[PDB]
Amino acid sequence: IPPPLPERTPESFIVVEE
Amino acid sequence: SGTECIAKYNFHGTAEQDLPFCKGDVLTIVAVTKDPNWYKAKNKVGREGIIPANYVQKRE
Repeated sequence: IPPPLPERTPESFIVVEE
Repeated sequence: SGTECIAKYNFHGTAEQDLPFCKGDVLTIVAVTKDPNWYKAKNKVGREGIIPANYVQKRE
């Protein structure tokens, strides 16, 4: 099996104010 | 409107927030997600969704 994408975190709903 | 990424593979949709692409498709980064590799970009159609960097390449 190939390398699966990165873990799908729900925190994505939030954008870091870099 | 800044960094452009290109999809290497044809990864379908995995999350309602995520957006599928077609190898050769270009996406513009709009914001970054809690995760790195995981980034939120928009399509040329004006669509907004997250895409796995491990499935695309960032020209920038």
